[PDB]
Amino acid sequence: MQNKYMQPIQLFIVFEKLNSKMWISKKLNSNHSIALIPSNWFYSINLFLKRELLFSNITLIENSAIDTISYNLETNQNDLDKTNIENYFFKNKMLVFYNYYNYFLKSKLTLFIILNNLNKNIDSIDRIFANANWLERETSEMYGINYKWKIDTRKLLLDYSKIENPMLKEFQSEGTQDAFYNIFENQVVVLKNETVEL
Amino acid sequence: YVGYRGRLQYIADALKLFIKGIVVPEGSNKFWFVAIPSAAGAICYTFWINSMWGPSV
Amino acid sequence: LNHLLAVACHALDVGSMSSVFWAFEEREKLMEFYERVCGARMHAAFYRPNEVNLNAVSSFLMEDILEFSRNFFTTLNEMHNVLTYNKIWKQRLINIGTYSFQTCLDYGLTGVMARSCGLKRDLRLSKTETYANYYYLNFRSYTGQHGDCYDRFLIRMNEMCESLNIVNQSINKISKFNNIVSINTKKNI
Amino acid sequence: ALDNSFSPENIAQVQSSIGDKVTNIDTKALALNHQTEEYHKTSKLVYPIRTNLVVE
Amino acid sequence: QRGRDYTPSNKKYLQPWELERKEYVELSLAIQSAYSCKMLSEILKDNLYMLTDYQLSFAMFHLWNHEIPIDNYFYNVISPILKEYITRFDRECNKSLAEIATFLGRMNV
Amino acid sequence: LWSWTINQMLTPKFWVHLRREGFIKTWTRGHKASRHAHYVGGNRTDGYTKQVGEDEFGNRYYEDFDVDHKNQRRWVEFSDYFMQMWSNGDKVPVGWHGWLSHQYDDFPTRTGNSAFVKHHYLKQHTANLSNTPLNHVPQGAPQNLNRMRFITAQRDRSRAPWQSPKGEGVFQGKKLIVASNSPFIDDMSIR
Amino acid sequence: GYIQRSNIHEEAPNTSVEAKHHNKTFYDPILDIDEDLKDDIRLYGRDKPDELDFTDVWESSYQNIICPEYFYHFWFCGIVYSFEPEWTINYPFEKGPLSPLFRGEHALRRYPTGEERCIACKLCQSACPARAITIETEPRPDGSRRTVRYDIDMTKCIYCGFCQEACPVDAIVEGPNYEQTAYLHEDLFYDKYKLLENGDKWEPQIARNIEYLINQPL
Amino acid sequence: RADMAHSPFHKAIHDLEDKRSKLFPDRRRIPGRKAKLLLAASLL
Amino acid sequence: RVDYIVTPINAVVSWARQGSFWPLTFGLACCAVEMMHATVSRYDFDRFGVIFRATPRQADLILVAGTLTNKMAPGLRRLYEQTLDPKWVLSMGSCANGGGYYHYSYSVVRGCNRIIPVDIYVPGCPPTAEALMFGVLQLQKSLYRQINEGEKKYNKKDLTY
Amino acid sequence: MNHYWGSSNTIPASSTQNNNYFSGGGNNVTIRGNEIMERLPSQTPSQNMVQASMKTLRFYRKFCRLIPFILRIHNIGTKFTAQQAMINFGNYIRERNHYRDPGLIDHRIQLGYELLYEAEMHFSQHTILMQYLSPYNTPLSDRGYSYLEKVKYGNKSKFLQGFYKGNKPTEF
Ligand SMILES: CCCCCCCCCCCCCCCCCC(=O)OC[C@H](COP(=O)([O-])OCC(O)COP(=O)([O-])OC[C@@H](COC(=O)CCCCCCCCCCCCCCCCC)OC(=O)CCCCCCCCCCCCCCCCC)OC(=O)CCCCCCCCCCCCCCCCC
Ligand SMILES: CCCCCCCCCCCCCCCCCC(=O)OC[C@H](COP(=O)([O-])OCC(O)COP(=O)([O-])OC[C@@H](COC(=O)CCCCCCCCCCCCCCCCC)OC(=O)CCCCCCCCCCCCCCCCC)OC(=O)CCCCCCCCCCCCCCCCC
Ligand SMILES: CCCCCCCCCCCCCCCCCC(=O)OC[C@H](COP(=O)([O-])OCC[N+](C)(C)C)OC(=O)CCCCCCCCCCCCCCCCC
Ligand code: SF4
Ligand code: SF4
Ligand code: SF4
Repeated sequence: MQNKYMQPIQLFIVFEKLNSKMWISKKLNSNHSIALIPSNWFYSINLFLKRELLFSNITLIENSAIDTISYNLETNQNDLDKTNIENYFFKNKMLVFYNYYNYFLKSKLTLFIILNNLNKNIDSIDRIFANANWLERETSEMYGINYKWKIDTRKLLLDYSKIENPMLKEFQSEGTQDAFYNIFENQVVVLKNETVEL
Repeated sequence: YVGYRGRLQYIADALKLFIKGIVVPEGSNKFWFVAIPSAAGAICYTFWINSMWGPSV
Repeated sequence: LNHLLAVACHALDVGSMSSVFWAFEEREKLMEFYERVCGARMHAAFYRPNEVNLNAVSSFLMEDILEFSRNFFTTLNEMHNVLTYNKIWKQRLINIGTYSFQTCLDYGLTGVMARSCGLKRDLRLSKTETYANYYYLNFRSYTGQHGDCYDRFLIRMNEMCESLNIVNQSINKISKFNNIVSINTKKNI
Repeated sequence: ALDNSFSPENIAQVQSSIGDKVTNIDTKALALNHQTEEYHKTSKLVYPIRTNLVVE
Repeated sequence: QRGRDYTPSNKKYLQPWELERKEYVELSLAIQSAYSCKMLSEILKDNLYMLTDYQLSFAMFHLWNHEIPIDNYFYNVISPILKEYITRFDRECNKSLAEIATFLGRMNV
Repeated sequence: LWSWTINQMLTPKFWVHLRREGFIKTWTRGHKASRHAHYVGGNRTDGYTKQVGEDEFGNRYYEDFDVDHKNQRRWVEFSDYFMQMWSNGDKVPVGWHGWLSHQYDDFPTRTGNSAFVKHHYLKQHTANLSNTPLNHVPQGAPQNLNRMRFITAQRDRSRAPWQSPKGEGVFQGKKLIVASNSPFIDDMSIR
Repeated sequence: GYIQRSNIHEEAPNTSVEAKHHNKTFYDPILDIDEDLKDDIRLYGRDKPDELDFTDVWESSYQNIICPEYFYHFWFCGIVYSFEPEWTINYPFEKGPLSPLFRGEHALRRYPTGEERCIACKLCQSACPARAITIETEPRPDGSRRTVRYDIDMTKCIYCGFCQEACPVDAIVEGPNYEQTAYLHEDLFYDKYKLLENGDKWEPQIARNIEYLINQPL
Repeated sequence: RADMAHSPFHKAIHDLEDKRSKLFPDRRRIPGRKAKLLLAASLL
Repeated sequence: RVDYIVTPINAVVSWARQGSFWPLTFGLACCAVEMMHATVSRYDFDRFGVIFRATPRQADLILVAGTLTNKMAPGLRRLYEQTLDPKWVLSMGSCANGGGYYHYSYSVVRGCNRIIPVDIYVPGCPPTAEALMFGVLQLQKSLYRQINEGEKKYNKKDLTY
Repeated sequence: MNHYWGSSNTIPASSTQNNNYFSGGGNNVTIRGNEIMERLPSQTPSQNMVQASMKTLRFYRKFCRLIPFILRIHNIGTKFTAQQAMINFGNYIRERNHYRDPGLIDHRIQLGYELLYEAEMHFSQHTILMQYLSPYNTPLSDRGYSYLEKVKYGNKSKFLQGFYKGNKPTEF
């Protein structure tokens, strides 16, 4: 950590009604900072990021989600401290995280948003960051997040005429149906799934 | 290797092209689908008449 | 390897044919190096966390890599002669796909696509984001003032050429150039 | 089958039992190698490298 | 580092396992990259608190291997560090002592 | 035909090979190893490459250091050369496979100090036997005529059906009397 | 972890002639003519020079009136590159370079006495990333810990090598054989019979490679 | 530093005049020489 | 009898179709690169007279080289059906053979043989370039022999009936 | 309107006209439009089950208006009549009619529109997409059905029918 680093406190100085929860770790890069952002302010915060002076040169590197409902500390349970970020995973249905890179500040900024509503509603930002379109499409299809005000909600990387969210911990890697060829129908069909257990 | 040191490769490919089966798409026009290549072959094999191999050969 | 395949496929799509064979010969040599170090010419599965197969690493492998590096200039020049200055190639690529930094920024463009805009963004030469011996090697990264396919092709060629310099520096970092010199004769022992 | 730390007689007996005839089973050689640590067999490639030819 | 004390546990000389692996590796890479006595002395003085006898001997080996000329910067900055470390050496520093002495002799300082 | 071209037969190598090996062998070398016309018998013209060795299937292996490319030093000459596209790479025995692949510079030597172990349980090399009756048949597969034994054994590993009495049997009231099938001996009852 | 630096700039190497490591031929006047072309706005952007010269006219005339592509490139490639020896390897009669680390076809080895080296520890089964190995073991009548069923699904297995790496007794080895083409999908369901047969056939070369691999650490 | 001249890392520095002359061009391209030659020759 | 003429003509037809064996330009995954490596100079495919054609109508071999996904299986079936007869199918790679590394996946078909009849299988992940060359040459030999595998019986005059 | 469903996305009736010399019109409701769908914006949020129900009814109306074209292009008219397909999809919706979450309903409607567009554009296969249109308990109209089970188990409880049928292979 022998570098010059400054917290991205501009967001919370401007959005004066929000509380700040920020982290930095040596597990990340020296210039990488994590923060907690509420969903109802996520869209406005991205609006501010996309056009603030020092945050103008910001690109949305990555976006995804975590099914925190089934998250459990498998080892060193007692070592957990109240300041750790893992404390926000427990009992929360979903956690959608975005990661941006800023060139002026040579920094990486990750924002975590907790989704507790059962339908997983959150405002999309693909209208602010263009590359977020396919990222949010993938996230919605794989985890079932209901993005709102999204440019294109059509599936991306999922099969035709199928509805599912495979990346949820409830889903099984083997799937629920297999595609074979039917001679009677003289074409590919899909039927129930029987697999091999090692 | 098609013929010792590849001496009959063109013969092999011509015979294979003869052997390969053909099917006309149902939506396509059966008459024209075959008529056009026939006319093209006739024209191509008429090409050689317009060739000279000497002062008046 | 990646730049050779990308440039070869790009040339094949545009129409040039023999570039694929010329690039894939060098790809075969590099795959031979892969197989020699890990036994798989593709999908090496070599790097693993906090462990290294030191036995596989051999000096003769380094010497063969040096020979490949010396001969790679010939393949680069062969491709460069038929692609770089060709009028058809210039008319096919120049001013096609042109984009600004803002597009580079808006769509999260990175690597060659980003550097073709002049963003000057390389993660290997970053103070807080370097991950290997790169930060302590004196090599050069290239960017273009035109964000078009021609600039991207030139950047890929230059990066292929500069990988040779980086490999040479890396191999020199593990080389014993000097030797004991006799006091009486002032010659190597 | 057996390590040199074993008796030469035991080594020879095991080799004979497994029907090995392409290995040095000499009792004296085994005794000399008994409890001895040494590097693997090496050969020499002699320069210049040239192709073997049948000129006559 | 934060809340870090670099005083050797032996109370004689620092050891590689006391430092974090990242610091040791990065300082070694910097020493290897140094191509002049001036820059090598700058690096060594800047990171003296993390410097180890192994890395000092390796720096001497690098200078000898690349035939980096010995000059005023060496004799004025590097030499005191070598004197201090060699004085603090002991039986277990035989490798570092032999390496440093041999490479200094070969460089013919 | 023309296993040996005119320009190759006009060289000393062809005449020496004809004198020693014979016309049939010298002419069929090209058929056995159809490679570049100038490589028939080796790249050099003053003589033909000496035979490195021969394997159990009659194949002859050669090594020439004057080939124009590095990856052509070592080559094979197959015993079976009935037609082109006939002999395949699977015909190389285990010992010579590595030598051809350049894994090591040692080659099998018959009747001499060898670099390869010769255990008593070793089996002779076999080419690819797929598309042949002597192909790998999984136990219990439909092709395997003894699939019933394997299937019954697999079923019994988890659940062995009870062998019910068949045919006429002794009856004691409403009970069928059958001797116990347990291999174990009832020592307490016996003594 | 990180280090502290005082002089960010890496100064250029000494240019004095007397100093060692001086290269008198590093710069070539004929070649290093960059300065002439360096000041050209066309290189830096879409703009054009204030004053165009007849040199551009001559260059454009040469490029357009006399199209040099069909001659320059035709010669340089067709006529010259055709003079190089072919790079082809005659596969049926020659094989490409391999290494003792090559992972080809799986096989099961034996001790020189003929006993199986495989003890049913299932380390290979657990390490197999693709779940391609199935092992069932029962005590042998003599009492040995030996497997009763050892199957490798060659169609489901990625030839990574994890099986031989995790094997503690070098029982399962991915020998060099790669010409294992099969016409029936069932022929790729390798069983213990198939693996033991492969080991018996390929033991010489496998043992030869293992010798070098074991000796390398020494 | 290898990217700059006279670096200690460079090794091929002594008596490279002949080798460099053989390996690299000894000529410079005049901008319009080929154009003028070809056009005048074509006209005549 | 027709056999007098059929048998030599059968041999000629088999030789011609073996010499000219054009696969389809179709690659799905990393196995594609291996196919390209076989096509390129180090292991020239052209030596054995195999040249790739883009359209299925002009293809004799279907190289299933790469993983097959449920989203693609109908496409593979359509391509196979649209390829002009006679034709053969060669599966390449573990993924094409039996699902490979993704046999326990929810998207990948457990084998291209479920959608298509696979004439030959080439194990590997990826199969070596020489491995693919061996598979293709074995397929060519089998193809040449398929015309007359001794089905018809010989009568007292040695003529098949 | 710059949308796939816009009134200007119709296929022209002629090379030089739209269906007339005095008027401009085209069909885009019962067939696919002229330009492909580049973007499908998310359904505007519904704050009420009333709005959610209206969205469901409108989506079902669009599906019913499009089903004959889907059947004709996919050559599945023989398997079921247009009305039969409509009723089968109605049963599909009825099974889901218990929903009471507007956000979930909006997500479901988005998915339904996407799958409908795929069916229009032939992205899906007929055998793969007919699973939604297939009857729940009636035989397919293009096949001969077997009533052996009904004859054997006439006037018997579903439990007994399942007991006789079995639910596990008997070989192992
Ligand atoms: C007395 C006069 C007698 C005249 C007889 C004329 C008729 C027979 C001539 C045959 C010559 C070629 C050998 C054919 C038999 C091969 C057998 C074989 O390999 O079996 C395996 C063979 C398959 O294995 P393969 O390795 O793939 O076959 C190799 C190929 O044949 C490819 O390899 P290849 O070797 O077969 O092809 C060679 C050919 C390559 O040709 C080509 O590529 C052109 C092909 C053009 C298309 C032709 C289509 C023909 C279709 C025929 C269909 C069957 C007809 C059957 C009719 C039966 C009638 C009873 O060119 C040559 O090399 C010509 C050889 C003759 C040159 C003259 C020799 C002397 C020169 C020096 C003189 C001075 C010496 C001074 C010495 C002084 C010493 C002191 O299976 C068969 O049995 C099929 C055989 C098919 C043969 C095709 C022949 C094509 C060329 C025919 C014309 C050649 C010119 C004749 C001129 C005659 C002028 C009078
Ligand atoms: C019957 C059997 C036939 C067998 C045929 C077998 C096959 C033969 C293939 C032949 C192919 C052609 C040769 C290619 C050589 C390539 C060399 C190369 O890589 O450099 C390229 C070179 C330019 O590249 P570079 O020099 O590397 O550029 C870098 C420079 O630093 C850049 O410096 P820069 O840009 O400032 O100027 C450089 C310039 C040099 O510029 C100057 O120095 C010009 C200075 C003057 C400027 C204008 C001012 C006016 C000057 C005249 C003033 C006169 C009046 C003075 C009045 C004074 C009053 C006081 O360089 C040039 O010369 C470029 C001009 C390109 C000419 C194109 C030649 C086409 C040849 C086509 C041959 C077709 C053969 C067909 C088959 C046979 C017939 C059926 O271009 C050439 O020189 C092309 C070759 C020119 C001819 C030399 C050879 C002549 C003899 C050919 C014999 C062929 C064999 C058969 C003969 C018949 C036997 C019976
Ligand atoms: C004898 C010492 C001097 C030798 C000098 C070299 C001369 C070589 C001449 C060409 C080869 C001639 C036939 C070789 C023997 C073949 C025996 C046989 O069974 O044939 C089956 C072979 C079978 O074919 P094949 O064996 O060539 O190939 C089939 C096998 N595959 C598919 C693998 C390639 O028949 C033939 O040889 C092919 C037909 C040849 C027809 C032309 C014959 C020309 C004869 C010229 C003789 C010249 C002699 C020199 C002196 C002349 C003086 C005037
Ligand atoms: S090679 Fe890898 S995937 Fe295949 S059986 Fe061995 S360990 Fe399993
Ligand atoms: S092959 Fe090796 S790792 Fe696998 S069960 Fe046998 S002894 Fe254990
Ligand atoms: S078998 Fe292996 S190499 Fe081939 S496509 Fe599948 S993962 Fe890639």
